[PDB]
Amino acid sequence: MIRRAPTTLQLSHDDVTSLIDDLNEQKLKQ
Amino acid sequence: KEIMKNLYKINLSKYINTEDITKSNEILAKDYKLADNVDVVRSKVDICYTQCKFNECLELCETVLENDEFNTNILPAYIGCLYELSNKNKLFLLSHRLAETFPKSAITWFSVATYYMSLDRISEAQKYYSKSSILDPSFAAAWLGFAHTYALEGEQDQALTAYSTASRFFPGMHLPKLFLGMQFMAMNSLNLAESYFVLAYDICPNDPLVLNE
Repeated sequence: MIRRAPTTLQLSHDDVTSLIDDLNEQKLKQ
Repeated sequence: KEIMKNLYKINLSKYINTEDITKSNEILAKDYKLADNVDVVRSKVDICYTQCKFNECLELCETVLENDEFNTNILPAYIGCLYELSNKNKLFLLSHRLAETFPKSAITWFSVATYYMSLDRISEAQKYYSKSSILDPSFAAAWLGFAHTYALEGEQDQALTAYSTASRFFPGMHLPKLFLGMQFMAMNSLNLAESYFVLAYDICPNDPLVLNE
């Protein structure tokens, strides 16, 4: 049988934008 | 009846009551010198294919294919585990030999389409799955590979109808429904995907594709 290629999860741009922002206020904190 | 009951028991489906099929395999192997029988090997190959023992598929089917290279029952499983192993030379050889051996069988055109899929030439695999599907209306691999060609090409609206057709023609086959649900993920329509995946999981409790999906 022709097994379908399993779907793979992607790293979205929204989450990385959120993380880089959070890092910006993190460094702005001190 | 002592032997023919077991022989008939060999040929049933493999998803459920898998262990009894195995014990019957050793039962035939002992006291009846039928370990060399081709259909015993076919049953063992389908056992290995069910849980995705693709390496054991390759080894056992290579051992059996050396004696006879054109056992039509054996061949589709060998195509499946070859494409899983993602190797093009041996698939290529067998496909080109079967093309000149059995020109009118859908099996060889299915093998050609699988070879083109392994080479990621979707456009030709389209036609070479269409021909195989037309030749044999009862050839589930043809429809599912057809919709695989659709899905990998880039367009999916026709793949939806293809997977629906494969599901409806062959009731009781979980794989067309599972692939159709993967496509539902591809469209971000999870509501039908839930029911379809539950239905597929109803009879496949232990396999990587279902749990991954």
